[PDB]
Amino acid sequence: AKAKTRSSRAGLQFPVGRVHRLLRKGNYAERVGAGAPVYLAAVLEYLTAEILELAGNAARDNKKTRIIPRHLQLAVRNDEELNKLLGRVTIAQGGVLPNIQSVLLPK
Amino acid sequence: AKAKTRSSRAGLQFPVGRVHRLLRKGNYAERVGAGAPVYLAAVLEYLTAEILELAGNAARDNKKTRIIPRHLQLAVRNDEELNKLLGRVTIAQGGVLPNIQSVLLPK
Amino acid sequence: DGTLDCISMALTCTFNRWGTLLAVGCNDGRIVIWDFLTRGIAKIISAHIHPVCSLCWSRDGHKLVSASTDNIVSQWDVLSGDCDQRFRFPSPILKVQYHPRDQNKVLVCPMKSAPVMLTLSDSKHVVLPVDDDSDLNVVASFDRRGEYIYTGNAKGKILVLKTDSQDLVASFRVTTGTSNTTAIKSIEFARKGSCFLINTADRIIRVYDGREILTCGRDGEPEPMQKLQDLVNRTPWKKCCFSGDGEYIVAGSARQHALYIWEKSIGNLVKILHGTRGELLLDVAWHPVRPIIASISSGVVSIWAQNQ
Amino acid sequence: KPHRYRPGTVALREIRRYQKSTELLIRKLPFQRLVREIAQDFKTDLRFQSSAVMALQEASEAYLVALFEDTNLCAIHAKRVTIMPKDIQLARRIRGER
Amino acid sequence: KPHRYRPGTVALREIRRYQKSTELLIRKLPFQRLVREIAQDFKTDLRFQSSAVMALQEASEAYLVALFEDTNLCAIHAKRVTIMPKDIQLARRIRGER
Amino acid sequence: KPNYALKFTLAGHTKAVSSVKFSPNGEWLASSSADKLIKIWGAYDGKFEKTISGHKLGISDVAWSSDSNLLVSASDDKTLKIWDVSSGKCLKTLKGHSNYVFCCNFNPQSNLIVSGSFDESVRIWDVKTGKCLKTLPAHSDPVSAVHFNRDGSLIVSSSYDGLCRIWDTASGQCLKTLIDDDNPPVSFVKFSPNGKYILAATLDNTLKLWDYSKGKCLKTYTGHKNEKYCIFANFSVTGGKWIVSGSEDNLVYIWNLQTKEIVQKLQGHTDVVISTACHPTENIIASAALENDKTIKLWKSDC
Amino acid sequence: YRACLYERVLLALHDRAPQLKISDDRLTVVGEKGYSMVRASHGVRKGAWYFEITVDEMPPDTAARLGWSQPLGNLQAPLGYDKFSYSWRSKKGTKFHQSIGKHYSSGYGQGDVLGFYINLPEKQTPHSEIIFYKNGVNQGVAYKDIFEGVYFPAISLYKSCTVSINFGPCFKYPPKDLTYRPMSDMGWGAVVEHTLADVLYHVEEVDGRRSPPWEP
Amino acid sequence: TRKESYAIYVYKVLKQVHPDTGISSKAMSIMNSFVNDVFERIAGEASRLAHYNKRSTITSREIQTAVRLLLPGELAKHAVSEGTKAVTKYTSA
Amino acid sequence: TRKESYAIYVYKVLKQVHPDTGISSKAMSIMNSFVNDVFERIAGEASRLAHYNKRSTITSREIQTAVRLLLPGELAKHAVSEGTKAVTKYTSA
Amino acid sequence: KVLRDNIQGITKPAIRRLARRGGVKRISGLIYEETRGVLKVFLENVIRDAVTYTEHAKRKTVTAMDVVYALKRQGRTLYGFG
Amino acid sequence: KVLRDNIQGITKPAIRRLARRGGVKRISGLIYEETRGVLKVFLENVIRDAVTYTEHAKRKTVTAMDVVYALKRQGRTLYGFG
Amino acid sequence: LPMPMRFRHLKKTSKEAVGVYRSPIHGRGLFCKRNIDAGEMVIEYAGIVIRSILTDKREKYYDSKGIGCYMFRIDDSEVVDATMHGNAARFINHSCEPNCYSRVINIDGQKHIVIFAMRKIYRGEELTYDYKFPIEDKLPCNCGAKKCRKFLN
DNA sequence: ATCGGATGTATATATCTGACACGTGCCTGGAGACTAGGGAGTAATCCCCTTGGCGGTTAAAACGCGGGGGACAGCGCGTACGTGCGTTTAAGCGGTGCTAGAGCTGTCTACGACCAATTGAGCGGCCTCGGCACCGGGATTCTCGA
DNA sequence: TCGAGAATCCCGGTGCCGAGGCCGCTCAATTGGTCGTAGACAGCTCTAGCACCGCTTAAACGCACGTACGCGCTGTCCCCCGCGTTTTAACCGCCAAGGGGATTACTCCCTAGTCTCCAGGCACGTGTCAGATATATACATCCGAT
Repeated sequence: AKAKTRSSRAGLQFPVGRVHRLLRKGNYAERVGAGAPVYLAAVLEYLTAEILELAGNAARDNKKTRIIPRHLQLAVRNDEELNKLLGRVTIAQGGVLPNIQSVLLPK
Repeated sequence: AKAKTRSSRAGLQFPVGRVHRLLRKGNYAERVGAGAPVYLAAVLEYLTAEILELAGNAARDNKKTRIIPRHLQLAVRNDEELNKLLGRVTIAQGGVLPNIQSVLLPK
Repeated sequence: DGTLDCISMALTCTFNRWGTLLAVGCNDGRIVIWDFLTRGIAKIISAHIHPVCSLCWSRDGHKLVSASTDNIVSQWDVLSGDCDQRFRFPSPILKVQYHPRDQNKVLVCPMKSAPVMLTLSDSKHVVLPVDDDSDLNVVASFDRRGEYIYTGNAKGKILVLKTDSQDLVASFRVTTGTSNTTAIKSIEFARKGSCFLINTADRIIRVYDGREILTCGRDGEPEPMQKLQDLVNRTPWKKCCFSGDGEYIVAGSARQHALYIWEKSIGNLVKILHGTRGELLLDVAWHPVRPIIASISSGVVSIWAQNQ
Repeated sequence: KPHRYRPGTVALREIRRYQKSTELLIRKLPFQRLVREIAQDFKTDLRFQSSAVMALQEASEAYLVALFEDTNLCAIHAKRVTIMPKDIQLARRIRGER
Repeated sequence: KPHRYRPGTVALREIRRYQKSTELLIRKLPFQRLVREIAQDFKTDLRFQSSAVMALQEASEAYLVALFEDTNLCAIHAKRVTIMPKDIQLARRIRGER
Repeated sequence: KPNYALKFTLAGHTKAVSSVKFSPNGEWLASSSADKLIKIWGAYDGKFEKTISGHKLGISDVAWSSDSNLLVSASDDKTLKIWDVSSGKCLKTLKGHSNYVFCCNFNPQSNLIVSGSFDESVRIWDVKTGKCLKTLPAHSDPVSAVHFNRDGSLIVSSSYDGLCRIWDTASGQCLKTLIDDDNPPVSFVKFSPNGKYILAATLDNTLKLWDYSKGKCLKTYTGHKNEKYCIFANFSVTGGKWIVSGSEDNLVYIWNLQTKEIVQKLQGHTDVVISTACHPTENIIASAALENDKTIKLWKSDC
Repeated sequence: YRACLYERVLLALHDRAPQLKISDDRLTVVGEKGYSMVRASHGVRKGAWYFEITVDEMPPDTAARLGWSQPLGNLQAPLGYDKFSYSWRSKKGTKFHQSIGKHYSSGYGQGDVLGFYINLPEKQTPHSEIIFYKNGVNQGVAYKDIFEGVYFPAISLYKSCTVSINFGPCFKYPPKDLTYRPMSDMGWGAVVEHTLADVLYHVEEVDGRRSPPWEP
Repeated sequence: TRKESYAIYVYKVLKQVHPDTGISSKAMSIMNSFVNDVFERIAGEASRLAHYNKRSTITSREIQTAVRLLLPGELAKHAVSEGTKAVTKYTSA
Repeated sequence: TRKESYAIYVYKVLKQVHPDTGISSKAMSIMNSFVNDVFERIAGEASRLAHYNKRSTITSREIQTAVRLLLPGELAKHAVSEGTKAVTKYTSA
Repeated sequence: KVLRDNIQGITKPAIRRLARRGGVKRISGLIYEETRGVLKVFLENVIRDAVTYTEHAKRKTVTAMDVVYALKRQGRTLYGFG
Repeated sequence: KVLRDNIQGITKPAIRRLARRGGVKRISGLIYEETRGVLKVFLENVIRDAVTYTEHAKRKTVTAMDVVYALKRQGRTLYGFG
Repeated sequence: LPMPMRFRHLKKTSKEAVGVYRSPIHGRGLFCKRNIDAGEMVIEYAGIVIRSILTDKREKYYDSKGIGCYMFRIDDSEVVDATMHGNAARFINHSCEPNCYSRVINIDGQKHIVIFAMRKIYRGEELTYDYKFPIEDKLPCNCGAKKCRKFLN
């Protein structure tokens, strides 16, 4: 009996075994549903895809292959729903997305 | 088979057995420290004492036997430590403590 | 608060034992001994062609030790003005100091070399020890009675020797708070009691009681009686001195030509005196038995009294 | 001759009595209708507890008086006794509500 | 004749390059000494990770630029380009920091 | 008790003598009078040393220097005059008192002068430049006597208005004002040798020793007669502790210092014994009488 | 303003000697050496009025004196040493004035609650008099000859005397006269009068002054 | 359906502090909700810490530490004392 | 010490979306911390709602509901659809 | 029974009453509707999240404990409702 | 080794650098020390709470994960440190 | 500004704000050396604070000594007697048109009689206030004012 | 700055009551007693990060130094907002009545729990090399006086 | 306003180490039984919600109107920006000691889990007074004339 990872049968990239391990070790319920780690890991993969895509957009806009935290912070403050999700979150080497106020301009 | 509850064994009021069952059903840790319910319930006893005491202070300050939630709001807004404890907390029928800004007064 | 037009090129001054006369050095290298009561010059001595940067009275007041910028030290009788003795060294002299209880002896702090204690009777000299052997800048001073010698290096190390044997009777290094040393700018003592002060490169004056250093022993952690500074401007101190009694301390802000006055016990700032914003503050001294303070700035002396 | 109190004075006393009072200052039924209108947007024909909607209105009004409060404060920093929409907007901005 | 840019202009470019840059703007050692000074208040002779203190300073500076940001915004609502302490205080007030 | 006997009688002032003072070394006796003349005499033999003139009007007071080298002369010409006692040279002439100068005294360090005048203002003077450094509306009546404390920190002043006022020297601050329940015209005042007490004569045949720290009269001395003239009082210390003074009855009164009782009455003067001086070292007392006597008498006792 | 640090009209602390101690538990007054004098807050200028003194301690070497005194009364003197003070010595009832003692009086008791009646008109002041009572019982007239000038009730202490002044609404044996006024009444009368004095002096700020038909 | 609460206990401690002062049911349920909230606060915090310690057991030391984290200054101090008292009183059982 | 992370799966899904891109290890750690954050968020919310439902079993319905509670609009919609498709795929075998 | 426009059912007198409670003296008109919007936006979240709870609750009526856990999750917790 | 007064070790140039990063043109002096205070106050919490963690950690050195969980509990979470 | 703070400022600036010179009013008097604004503290009439009952005993005392009485009524209970101990305020002449006015202030429980400026007083001006002396039976006034009562009393 | 009048507000009173304190019978969670395992605690070991110091540099901080720029104070006006009084209006009481849906019990069953046997996906560790960071230099563009 | 000058952008070239790729080397993931049980679901209540409708009225909307703060503009001061210089200590690189952090291996104290019994808690009735409410009253305070 060959052993394949459950994420393969889920066709995903993040290790659902490690997921369910953290789940049981997380003291959330007496017994975790079978497909619940699968579902949440799928959500995780999707959102990671979104954020990494935004980051790659920013970096290539800046003509950069290696993506520095600044790109990610900029994308964060560029996605309104993601920002809402993460506005309460602080970002190392984030800096501030360029924001210029009106009355600040000269004449 | 002499009976004596752990609250009496601590000479306190909050139900050590009940809160122990509660934390057990709360799924936070596999095993528990038997004295942790005692300790926490004692802390609750203390803080409850202070807050109800300030509440009653406002109450008889208003000739009020039965304490009103407005007394509670005033109490929690007066004490710095308790206010800090419950800053982002809201209270039903709370209202706002008396506060008029300086420039609000006409000269 | 009162200046003197009759003297020019004021560079360094020194009160006599009773605060009756003031010997001020001039750029021409002359001693102008000016009197407080008659409010006039009492004597003019052709000391050096080189300006005088260090001046000290004798206990009897009949002798004054002077140091030229030509590395020329000379003793002069105040009545006659003759050069009683004259010596010269390498590493130009930073300071001279009569021994308070033996005017025959005088300590000398040179620029690059260790301070040496000479006698006038015999032209001998005793080189005082140096802890780190590489300070090249150590200020030194007798205590109030001349029983011990306090030497502070550019590396915050403080040695207390006995004046006769030069033996290390106490030691400790002052700190910049965190872990660092600071250049000991100067060591001053009180003419009354045992409290003394240290001016350091951190612009922070540290007041101690020498008995506490003596009981602290060698290589100890003696805390200061007081810590004094301009927390507002963070100003260096070109020259500081106690009061005559020893309960008031003054510092000269040459950065802005001002004078800060704190207490000893509490340490709170008594007051501030503001001089000419264009004057560069150079020298500071207190009347030993009066609330009178002499200041030398841009070659001009000013007097600051305090009335009832 | 008819008397009229100087401006604000009546409103000042209103402030005083409102900090004195503690009950709600919103009519129940309009608030409830608004809540149900909002509800049908996400799903239609949903029922509610009177306790639930009382909680909604109380918590709302609390947030609202807090907003009015700190916007008053900001307007103090704006050196005005009149309120400006920008005050509310920037308050939410500092409140992370933007 | 000597040239001097008009006020703010140089500071404006500084703003531009700082929004351009991302690294820290605080000298490491002073911040670290401050942290250890604060630490000895609660308990003396406690050690730290360089990573830990780097996190401290980064997170601080983040909170600090956020405070500067929304206080700038408030000062816009204050119709001034100069900052006033009351702006910061009331900002914390809206930030629930009072 | 003293046994002062007349040893030398001195005279020569053409007018009423106003003051006689022993030199601090006890070598000379300076006698001032209204004749615009001062007379230095030998303090042990009654030998007339010399006469120093130069003042334009009558002289109301003269005071020695501490080193026995200078003499300040306060004259009715509204002027002081500082003289070298050895050369008799008018080293300085102090102008600025608007009326008759009546008293004058050096500081304990001899470098400063206090002066009282009819102008009812006390002037404070330099010695080496002779410059008036301070001027105080001290009293509401012409000043009678001014004097320094032991060190020169305090200046006591008396005047005809009956006030005895202690003033700060460095500031002119009116430190104290001694009152004795009445307004007795105080014609003389001076500090105690220890600077702890003050002897003041009032023009009612009464002398009063006050404590300075207490501000109250400690002792009183009567039996003499003094109601119009500036009769001087001195502390006899070279022998027993006594209080010596003149009197309008031609007597030279000597009371015990502590018991306040008269310990001697030197008679032989024919006019009011106007001025008195006690020797600093010996038991010698110079008593000078007024114009109906014009004589100064040396008295020597054995204790 | 002349605001007085007093809940009721009491013995004014502004007019006591430095050797005069008070206990506000009974507002009693006591001393240590010799005699001294204290006075009340109020002062009579016209009409008839009445107060009391309650004695709480009278050892043999303890003799208080109680009466009235006009200003010019040196508060170190024993309340009757001058001609402006008229008191009673609390050893035997003896009227003391000009330091002169007169036995035209009754006898005093150690625990006497003594009533003090005094009537000044609106060179003796016409029809003015002083009457002394022992617990309301008439001890008799003390002084008919009363000089001009305002008077105030005063207490003199000898070595460690304990006595206290007391007003009318808490009295023990009060006269039922409708004209006499307690201590508190004249007290607030004088307080209001001095309030108006401040008013009028600050007015004298504005040009002009004007007062009604003089009689009152 | 039995619904547990602490109105009994809050009333007990009320009397223990104020036998005279009464209580309203509204404020009663307020107290109950509040204590539930703060108990969940301390529970989550202590569990988080122990997870950091990776210790599957939750003991009193965790409670002390986490309430110290929770309470503003002196409260905690006071608090911990009685807590200690409690366990002492219970360890002395 | 065996420490577990997800940066390998980060690189995987990156290549899945951007094959020609590199990352800063710093950014990888940031993203992994973000993963942990969202995971604890969703887990806590699910446990809390199950507690409200008194459920001791956290299943995919809880997952979807809690995501909807957390994610906004089309984010939530797409995430729900994706989790649904994935659990369908896994349940298909 | 399709509802609408109850937002303006919020009376300007009600708004100014709340403002006076907040200690406000002078107010402009432009606020109220703006205010209303915010109000809406604010509640815009909670009810949804609340019914989201009710979503998982599989129930047709909405309860207080829903908004309790919402305000909790919204960091604006409230007391007095279990 | 007792430390002190490193708060003023924060240079005004550093403060204005941070301000320019925040996009600020004109600044007053009164801010900086005030600023500093806030800074202190801010960190005043975290370190303590952090060492509180270290308190329960029973360790002498302080780690990043401490401040991580603090800022988390302080609702100011940060990434990039495990 | 606080009456204590204002009083500290007044006692700090009094020595350099005013002077005493020969006066055309009479003898010597107080002149302004630096422009004084209206209502601001000009000078304290500092002296010996005594009770009222002790006034006469002092006055007669001075009457026995021929020394003039320098006393100002603080109130019905206190008086600042500056006869023997005072300050420069003993040289403030009177004018029927005063640019100054006396007021009693309470600092830390003690009363101070401060002459404030009725108007903006400029440098060189002689300082005068209303003594408000009651009408006697006569001191002629030479204040120079056109409204001068010809008599203080 | 005051007084008079208007008005609004704190008080005492009376009674009504419905929450509310109080007591019950009955239930089950808590206590009490007993068993196991194994998380926790202790200890010896290793490592190794940290904390300490030392010397040279300069970019950075301190400090000074005009000086234009705006903070601010004041000053006119006017429009927008309190207010008190009108008006009309839904809000609230309340009470009715239906049931849809919570809300409860009773199954039974699929479903992880769990353990055991198996291992390859993944992770620490080791090369490696190329975007990337730095640098120098040239060309571009903003800005401040015409 | 067209140049001078200055800060910047970009280009080529240099050298590097982190990003990455691959390699041993597991333990944690998978697989497969097996079991007790969470809840899925059905099937009942009942009640709280939902709507109906009427009656009263406090409340809401709008008006008119004074008015007064918002706003807009001017001139001043001072003061913070910009640049120049001087001083310094952060940094950086290296070294070194040890002290704590992490590890592993035992060891066992304590807690989970079980079973028993009951007693405190809880739903449920039950009088009953704290206070809600209304009213007349006495006090406080604004607003305008003086």
